[PDB]
Amino acid sequence: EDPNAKVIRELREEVEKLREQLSQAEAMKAELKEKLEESEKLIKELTVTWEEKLRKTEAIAQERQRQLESMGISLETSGIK
Amino acid sequence: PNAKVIRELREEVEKLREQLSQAEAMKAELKEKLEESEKLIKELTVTWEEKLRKTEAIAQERQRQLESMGISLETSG
Repeated sequence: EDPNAKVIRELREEVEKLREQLSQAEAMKAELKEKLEESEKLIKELTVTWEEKLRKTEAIAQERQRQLESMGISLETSGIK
Repeated sequence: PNAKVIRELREEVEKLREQLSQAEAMKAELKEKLEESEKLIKELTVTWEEKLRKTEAIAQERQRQLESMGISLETSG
């Protein structure tokens, strides 16, 4: 129990080290879950932002088409194609 | 003997190592999902920008058509 207590002690150090590393891991897991939440959130937001942008620009395109068409219509109501 | 308190200590070590291995695995998985998320934000930005570039190009083409008809209308009555 002198090179045998010396093994026991080492194993106690070992168990402690493992406890601390487990604590660390679980911490890191939580940190990552949170960062991930944040980036998924930002993805949803950016998507909404982009959708709205596209919809505006499409609205303008459509308006312009519509005017070109106004002209075409009042043009061939005069029989001209 | 009485020095078979050792056995139960390394039994404890084995339990802990396995708990740690699974945690580190879950952490690795989260790290990966996070990286995927960031890569994805970059991609979205690229594809949306491109979609918009195409849409704006069409809007503008149509604008030039209307300006061309404006010119054609002034060069009449």
